[PDB]
Amino acid sequence: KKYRREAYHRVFVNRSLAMEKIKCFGFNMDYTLAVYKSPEYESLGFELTVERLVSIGYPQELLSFAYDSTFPTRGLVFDTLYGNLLKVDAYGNLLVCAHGFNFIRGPETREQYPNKFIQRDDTERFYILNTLFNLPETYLLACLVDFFTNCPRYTSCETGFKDGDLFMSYRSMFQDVRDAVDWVHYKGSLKEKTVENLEKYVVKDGKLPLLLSRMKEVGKVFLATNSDYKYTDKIMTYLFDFPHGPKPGSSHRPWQSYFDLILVDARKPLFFGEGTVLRQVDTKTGKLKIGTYTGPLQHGIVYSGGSSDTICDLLGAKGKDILYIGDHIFGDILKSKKRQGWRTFLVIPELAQELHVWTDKSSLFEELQSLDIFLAELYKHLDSSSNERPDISSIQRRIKKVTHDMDMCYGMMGSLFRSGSRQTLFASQVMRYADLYAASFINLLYYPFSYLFRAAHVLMPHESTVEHTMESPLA
Amino acid sequence: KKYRREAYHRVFVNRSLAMEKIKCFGFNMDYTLAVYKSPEYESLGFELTVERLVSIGYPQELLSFAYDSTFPTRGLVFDTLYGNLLKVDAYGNLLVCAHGFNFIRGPETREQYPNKFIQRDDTERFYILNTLFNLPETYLLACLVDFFTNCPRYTSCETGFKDGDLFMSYRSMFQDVRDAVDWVHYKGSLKEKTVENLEKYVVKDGKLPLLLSRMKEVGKVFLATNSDYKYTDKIMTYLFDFPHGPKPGSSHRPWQSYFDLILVDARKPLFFGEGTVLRQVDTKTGKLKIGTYTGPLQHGIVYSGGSSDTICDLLGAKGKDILYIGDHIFGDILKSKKRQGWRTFLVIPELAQELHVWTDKSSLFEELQSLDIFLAELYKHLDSSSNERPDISSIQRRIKKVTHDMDMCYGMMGSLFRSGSRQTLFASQVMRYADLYAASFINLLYYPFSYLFRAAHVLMPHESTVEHTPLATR
Amino acid sequence: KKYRREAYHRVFVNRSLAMEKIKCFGFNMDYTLAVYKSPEYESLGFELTVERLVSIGYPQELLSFAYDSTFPTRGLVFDTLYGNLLKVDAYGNLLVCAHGFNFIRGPETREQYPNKFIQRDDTERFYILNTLFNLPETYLLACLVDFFTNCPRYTSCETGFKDGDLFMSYRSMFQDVRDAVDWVHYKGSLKEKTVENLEKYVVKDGKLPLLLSRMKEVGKVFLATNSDYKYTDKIMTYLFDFPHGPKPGSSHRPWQSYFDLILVDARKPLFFGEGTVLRQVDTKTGKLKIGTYTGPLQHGIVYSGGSSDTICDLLGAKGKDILYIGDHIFGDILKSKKRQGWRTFLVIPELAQELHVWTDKSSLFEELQSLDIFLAELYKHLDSSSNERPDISSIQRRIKKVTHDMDMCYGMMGSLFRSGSRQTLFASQVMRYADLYAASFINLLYYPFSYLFRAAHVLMPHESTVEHTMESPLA
Amino acid sequence: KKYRREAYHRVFVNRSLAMEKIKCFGFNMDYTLAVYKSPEYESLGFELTVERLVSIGYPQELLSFAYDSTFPTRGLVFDTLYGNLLKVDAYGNLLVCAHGFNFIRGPETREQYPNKFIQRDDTERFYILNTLFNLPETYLLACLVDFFTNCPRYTSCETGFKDGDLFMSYRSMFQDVRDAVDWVHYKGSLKEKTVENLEKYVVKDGKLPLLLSRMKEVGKVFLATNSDYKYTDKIMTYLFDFPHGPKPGSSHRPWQSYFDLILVDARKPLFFGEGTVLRQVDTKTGKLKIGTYTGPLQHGIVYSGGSSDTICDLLGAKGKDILYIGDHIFGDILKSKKRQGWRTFLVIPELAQELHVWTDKSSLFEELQSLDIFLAELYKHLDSSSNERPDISSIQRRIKKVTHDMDMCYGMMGSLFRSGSRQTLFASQVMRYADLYAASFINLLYYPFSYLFRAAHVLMPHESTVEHTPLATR
Ligand SMILES: [Mg+2]
Ligand SMILES: [Mg+2]
Ligand SMILES: [Mg+2]
Ligand SMILES: [Mg+2]
Repeated sequence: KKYRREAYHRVFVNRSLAMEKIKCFGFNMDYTLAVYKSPEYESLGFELTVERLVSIGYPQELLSFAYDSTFPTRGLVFDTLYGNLLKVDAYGNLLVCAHGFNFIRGPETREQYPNKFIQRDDTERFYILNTLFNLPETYLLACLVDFFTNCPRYTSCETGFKDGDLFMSYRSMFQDVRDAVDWVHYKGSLKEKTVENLEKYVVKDGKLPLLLSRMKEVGKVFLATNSDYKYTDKIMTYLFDFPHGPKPGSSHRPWQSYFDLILVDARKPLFFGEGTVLRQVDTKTGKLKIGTYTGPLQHGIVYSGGSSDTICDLLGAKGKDILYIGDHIFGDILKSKKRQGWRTFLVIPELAQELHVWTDKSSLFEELQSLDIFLAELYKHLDSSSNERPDISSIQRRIKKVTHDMDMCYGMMGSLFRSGSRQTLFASQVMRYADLYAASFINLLYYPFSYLFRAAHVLMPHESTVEHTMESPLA
Repeated sequence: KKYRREAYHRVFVNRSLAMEKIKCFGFNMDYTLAVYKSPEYESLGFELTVERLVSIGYPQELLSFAYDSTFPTRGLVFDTLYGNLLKVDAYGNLLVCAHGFNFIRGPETREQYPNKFIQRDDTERFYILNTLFNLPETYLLACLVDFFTNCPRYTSCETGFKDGDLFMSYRSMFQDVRDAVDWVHYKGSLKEKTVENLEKYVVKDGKLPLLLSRMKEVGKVFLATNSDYKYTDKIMTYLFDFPHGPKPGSSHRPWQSYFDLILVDARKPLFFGEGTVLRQVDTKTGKLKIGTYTGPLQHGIVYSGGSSDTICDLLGAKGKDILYIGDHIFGDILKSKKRQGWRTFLVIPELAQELHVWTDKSSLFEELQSLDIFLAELYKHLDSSSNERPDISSIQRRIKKVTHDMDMCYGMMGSLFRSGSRQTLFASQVMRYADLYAASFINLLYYPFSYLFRAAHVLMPHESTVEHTPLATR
Repeated sequence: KKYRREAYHRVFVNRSLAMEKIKCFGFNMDYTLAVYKSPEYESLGFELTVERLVSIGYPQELLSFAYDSTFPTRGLVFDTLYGNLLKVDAYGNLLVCAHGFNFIRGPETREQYPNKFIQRDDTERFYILNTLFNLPETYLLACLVDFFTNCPRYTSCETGFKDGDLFMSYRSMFQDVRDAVDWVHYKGSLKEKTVENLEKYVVKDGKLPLLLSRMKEVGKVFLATNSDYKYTDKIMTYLFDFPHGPKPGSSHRPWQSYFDLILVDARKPLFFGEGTVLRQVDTKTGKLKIGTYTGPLQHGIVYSGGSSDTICDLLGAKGKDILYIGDHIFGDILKSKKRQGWRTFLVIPELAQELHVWTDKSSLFEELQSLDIFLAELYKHLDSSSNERPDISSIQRRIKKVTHDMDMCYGMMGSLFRSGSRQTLFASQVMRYADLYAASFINLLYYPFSYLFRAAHVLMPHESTVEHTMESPLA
Repeated sequence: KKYRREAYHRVFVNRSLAMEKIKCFGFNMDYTLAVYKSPEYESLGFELTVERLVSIGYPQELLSFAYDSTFPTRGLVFDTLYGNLLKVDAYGNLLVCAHGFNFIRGPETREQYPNKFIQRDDTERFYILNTLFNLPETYLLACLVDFFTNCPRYTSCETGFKDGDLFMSYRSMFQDVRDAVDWVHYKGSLKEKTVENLEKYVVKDGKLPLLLSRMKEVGKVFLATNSDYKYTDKIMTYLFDFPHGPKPGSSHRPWQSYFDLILVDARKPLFFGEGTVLRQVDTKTGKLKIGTYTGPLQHGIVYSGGSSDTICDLLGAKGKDILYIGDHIFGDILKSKKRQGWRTFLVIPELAQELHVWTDKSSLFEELQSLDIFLAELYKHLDSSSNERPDISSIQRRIKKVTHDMDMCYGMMGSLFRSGSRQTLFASQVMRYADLYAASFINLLYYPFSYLFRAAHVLMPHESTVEHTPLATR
């Protein structure tokens, strides 16, 4: 039995990585350093989207919607043609299909998805609700479908609803939701009401300055956020407001002092390709300077826009010397660039409450391995030369009821990573994108900066189920 | 603790499937029912390929190439620009790079692959050697690159070789190979020289009729082959040449009696699309009837062309009622069609010899496992508080040396499924396409037709490494 | 001698077009139906951009800039690396190169453009000021380069200016201008001050309702603008405010009655590809309805967003039955679409004042054809067997001075279509994009709707200079 | 009213150029100094190409193809997907579409080209037959398409032809043609069979030495050829075989005496890039010296490889001081390099025979011109006020019939420069690349080296159709 950190502190390794060769730690801000509290933050976002939808003309019944965190799972696929929330596997196959709040079973899925299959490439048809900000709109969409479906004033249709002489399609409707969320995030009052009560909305943890401290003793540390500087200063100042610096008794110091480079208005994902013009920010006003200091790496400066390359020049680093910590899954379309890629630490908040299910619901996992063992015993001496057709309909039904019992410990749309046997599309892009992942980057605090992160083998069927311990010539 | 059949007998399960709901069993012919022997069939293909390249104008020194089955591994990617054979992962990442027979260590790869990544979505540059018929040209490609790179009279360049004034691009060369193979399969003598010594080139097992007789007992059985009839009828005849039928003591019967439906000239994968026009075959002349028997089905008939939907109408079955046994992996583009798709049994010959390494080298698997444990012990009481660098350099080189030895027990280009901690593009295409897999379809013989095939869970780093026993919690 | 309409009324034909086969006339609004008066509109745009640049920190001397229409020619290329306005030919060759207000001659161009050549594909380096709205920023850029170049406070550099410890590059500076223009057009007060005094800014012509009238007697007529509906209603109402309808004595009627389809918020050029969702507009509020009427072509409706295809369905038309009148040159990247392309009428306002030069400055054209004739006479009997090297330096100098005398009748950056011998890049895309062109679409008023628009041959050197009236076997 | 030389003697001017500033004259060899005779050299190439395709495996009926110089026109685009030869305009637009020898009228083109447009920026689909060496395969391509489409034993498809079971894509076929040509030029017998009857295949004119002797008098003259030396030295020798030197009565002298610099094996267009390594050639053995004479220049030397910049250093001249005479059009990608580029003289053989139509068919040009006038008269007093449809249908069909007759005076695929009111992709590539053009470089003989070459204005619809005599004015 090999030693492993306690489960809640671990950094999970998809591809091996020698920490010693890391010269730079980069940081996302939103949902990486600034972990927005849950359900509270989603409920805020949700409410501001409903109100904005009502002001543009939506029916007042929407004001009755209250966000329910137990419904959405991140990563779902909205089908703007059929108004369905879909949980797909890595290869496009349906796992969960719910219309509004109505969960469709296998046989009925074949009416609209005759081969239980969607074409995820059809960017026109489907929208992947991949991001922690997409959480409220995921519930909102089910709500609106559930509402209009059950409200007498409207007639339900394959692709939407009839409202007298009018027709709101699930696709027209989805765009309203999408635009409203954009409006809430940009011209709206989300960042306003967030800053006006940070205790309510943003987690504060005092190990965060400690961790960034030791990072800077052994490497360079930078920040590259998409939010403007006025919003960053407010959120970063609160994350560092303690009556002491990194360790207690020591003097507090500004948050800018924990970074060798600070960049705002990055404009990710375009940041990683050509970029934008590299600007510098007057920190007094939070407004761009007209000129821009170009030269060596001196501090006090806050850069705006730019590109991933620009960061690499200023820090004096090759790509693979940069570990980049964040909450987003940047597509494999930037990996193509002949530039050296950044290493990756992906933050997946869900991980915490799912590692809980995994350790506290062990009774259900055991009941599954029992029926599985028992089922293999009923066939132990059966082959193609066997008449016998055992009765396994009730034990097949029990396996059906216990995985669903297990599926529901995660939420109404199940685990983020799997549904029963199959891995979800989301876990597929986690494995493709992320060298390292965990629930918070703060888990880096429990590993020496000399650590060797040796990845685990993702075993194939013939690899997990046969141990290392005359043949037909067809083999 | 649970029961599993002998490792070499097992059908391995990717997605679950209940056999009692299987009503039709369909069969590929080449490399499925007719397992071609190895290395002999590769060598014959390789030698007819080289003859053809020499017939076209290539230097005589090629006649001295002989196949070496220990080099090639299925699934490699030839970079026509820089003339390399690559082993890529599922997401485009270089695992192994060899120019000719010269293996390129990580640092060097950064010259041509600065980011150790290829856009496998670039068919004008890369050609994925996916098929069992691609092993010879995988090696032939490496032979030629090594030859033209070490032959005194040719000069090496980034993208090909100078023959004096004249310049041959690895891409131009690859087309010559790629067409020479096409020629050997389609216009040359391969199919001909195979029939004339079938006992050298084709495996024969009496378990095959036995297994197909028990299928016809509980369902309909069909054959959907890309080969023509003159060839199919020769190869199948041999496969059924025993002085007895299915069980021993029993009168032998014709191979055609084992299939409720026989279709040749399928033009798969166009078969699964619009297809071609359904044609009936004159069993005698080995050629086409002017008409076709549409409507109902009756035995004695041999179809040509058609589509996968034609088979579903004639067999009277829905898509998921069909289990299709074969050796090719048809991409995800044929699933999209609003038809109900077939359940799949993929045949992976390599599996037999790869299941030997996994069991007969349990000494390297256990050495690596001990090295990992010892590594965990050296960092047990370390965190970001401590700033000590334990010396892992000895441990590390030993790891890299044992996994390369484990890698070489598979062959010169590693295991068909993985290279180290990383899965190949092949393995990922296998788990995308295949419901069930095994070294031969014959393994179905060891299972009842009432069997419940329950998928193996493909665990994640945070599921395989943790027991069931506020910046994160939000 | 063939008959031709008087020069100011003509529609110029690049590719032949049978008007009889046109079932639909489509319309741009901004700078097509709403011709913004010049210099007045450019001066407005220019002033609002300067003020916005000053509020973000530009030096107050800018408030002294006054727009001068005699400087810019549409279609120039800004080089964000060297801060130069460039007038290029179809193939990338320099014609005019001015830095600020300083016009560089041949030999000095080879310092920065050693082969008198730019790579127009380098979208990062160069910006093509192709559009009638880009006019103010074209002068503004020369101004800012001229300013900072000559102001003691700044030091001039190859790629910008030093301002103490700072460095404003011509590329950083260009982005400020570009963003400011965007700001003026969108969140700014351009559309506000335009609507608040339409007599000042938008031409009113009473033949415009007459022309749209006869169009609708013989075909369907539609409008597809990028401006929102509140702005369209204001501009279209003024264009149609006369105390009478199409012909005088007749009753005035609304502008919406001149159209079979009205579409706003098109989002060209994306309009011509996949598009956006097709919405419908509540004309009372100028705000989108929640649902959208789908069905046959009934009137009173005003559609929003959509796609070129959507228009084709509703009008019942194939692509080549649609003549589309506008002021923009849509790239050849939408021509690719397997969709049938629209026919094109390109509006080029400049055409009016340039056809003026062509007819009023005939004395200069004649002086050129004289020196040209005279020059060919000095060589009449000269061949490779000739010692004689005539003296043509003063007549070469006169040709240099008269084309420049001619070049300047167009403006400080010369004609829009040519500079001396060479055609400009702009005329190249005019010929590629436009089936028909003229100074206003209103010239359609002088052609019957049965007219055959037979295009003119663009003659090659060996075609214009040899008439229809023993050889070396090398030919 | 102004003076112009005889139409067949003229250098035509695209951009202006003053000859007295020309210090170096450079020469291409094949199709420039060595004008290959027509149709004979096309036929020889065509026949060796077909022999090679039959040697490889193509049906014997090909041996009955014979070249027809009246079909092909340079600049056509072969669509490998649908097997068509296309004549496109400058912006990608179909002017003429022929499948085999079947010409496709507008309406039919809309099946395969719904928008009568091709993305010529798609080299995997289209191949632009730009060069004088491409005429044979232009016709060969059409021959094969027509053959396989009308041969009883082959079946036609959208994208190729079935040979029974086996399927050949027009794209696969095109590679066979394209390489068979490559073979004939590079490994076969073309260069060989040309030397053995030079008086059949290569034009000879005594004006050539005369013209090159007057260049060496007022500037430096060099030769930069892609051919090797054994070939260049054979072809040039013949070009200078007269019982006298430049003027008559004067001692003949060697061809090498006419060039201050001779460079073979140029590998143009890589020549204009980084290039290859500069090599000296042993004049005797026809092979390479182990060294190279770097530094200064002296006569007697023959260079190999190098780059365009090497020539500028050795000749001691800047780019715009060089006028480069040749028959190829090197794309806009070589101009971008921050070097000073060469002034260009493009040689367009076709020009001679096309300047005959323009002058000897002045009857159709005048009929069309009258039809246009009459058309203008029928709409003179019409505006959008009048709603009368005059009958133009008679006039219109006559126009379409006379321009097709004017089109056919050029050949079966129209004029090399235009089709009707529209310029070809060829013409636009000519006015992009070429400073001066003419049917042969020989025409320079008819001009002083002090001459001012003044560009012809390429007028626009609003410049050619209007004399110098408020919705628009803003
Ligand atoms: Mg984020
Ligand atoms: Mg097969
Ligand atoms: Mg406009
Ligand atoms: Mg040549």
